[PDB]
Amino acid sequence: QGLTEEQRMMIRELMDAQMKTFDTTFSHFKNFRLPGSREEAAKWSQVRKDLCSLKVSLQLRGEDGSVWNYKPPADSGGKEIFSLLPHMADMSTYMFKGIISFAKVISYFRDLPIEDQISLLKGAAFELCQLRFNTVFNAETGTWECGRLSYCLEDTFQQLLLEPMLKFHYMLKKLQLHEEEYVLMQAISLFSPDRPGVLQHRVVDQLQEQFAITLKSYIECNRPQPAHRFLFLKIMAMLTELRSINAQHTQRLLRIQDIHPFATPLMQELFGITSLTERHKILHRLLQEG
Ligand SMILES: CCOP(=O)(OCC)C(=Cc1cc(C(C)(C)C)c(O)c(C(C)(C)C)c1)P(=O)(OCC)OCC
Repeated sequence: QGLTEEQRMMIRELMDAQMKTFDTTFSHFKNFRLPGSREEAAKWSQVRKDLCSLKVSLQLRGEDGSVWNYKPPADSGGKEIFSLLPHMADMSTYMFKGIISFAKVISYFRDLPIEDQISLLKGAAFELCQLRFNTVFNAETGTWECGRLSYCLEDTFQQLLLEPMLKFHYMLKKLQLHEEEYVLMQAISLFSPDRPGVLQHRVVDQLQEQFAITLKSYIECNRPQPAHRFLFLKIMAMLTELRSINAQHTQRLLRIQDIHPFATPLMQELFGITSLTERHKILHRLLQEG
């Protein structure tokens, strides 16, 4: 090990939260939906760009051994480019509920004021959701293996690595991180002091730095040097790149939502779709429960 006692216990708590709130087999993801003027033309034309490189087919395995596969329609210029968004809204909403439950287990997060707990969740939800997706992603077949469900990227590796979120998943997977390293990335992402609407900048910054040092010292003392000499800094680089991709994808959601509303109420709150506690009643209730 080689970490202080505060540090070994800090990981213990994160790992615990991860264990209690991450459904790696997706056993409990049920009841989800499946497919069955000049100003506005530029809006639709930008949504096509927003959606075209994020297309997956869907595989769904049945208890009996049957397989249902779904290939999405090719872009014919109409509403058909939205066929998977209701299913994704349910998958992402299921994921965020787990992220919220993740944060509340953590003493340092729980000790923060409700309004700051909200702001931290609004800024980190996509990021922590995508870090969790990374651990079920298979880079050899381009597939997120989510228990009975599978999402495969449709062939069209050099054109894929153009979309920043897809390059991220490949780069991150290549690093071969430990469970403990993934969960530490989550904390560092969660306790970001310069999220919109955070009040206790000083406190959150102190907590983040405390988590980064634990990740830095975890790597020093659990990896053969100087092979992984810069793994910590690589991870920090990808956290920063992940903060940027979050913003881009949040703006994508809003453009799509503008012309084809589909976001769940929890998503509406998380991403600013229309008092910080009074404008986020679902989050507040989700945070005030046990
Ligand atoms: C705020 C961001 O929205 P969002 O959370 O939820 C939308 C319903 C988000 C969800 C998402 C993104 C990806 C990419 C980007 C890695 C391809 C996925 O592979 C997956 C699955 C479920 C297939 C694992 C889900 P979006 O980035 O990608 C849609 C595939 O949606 C933004 C428009």
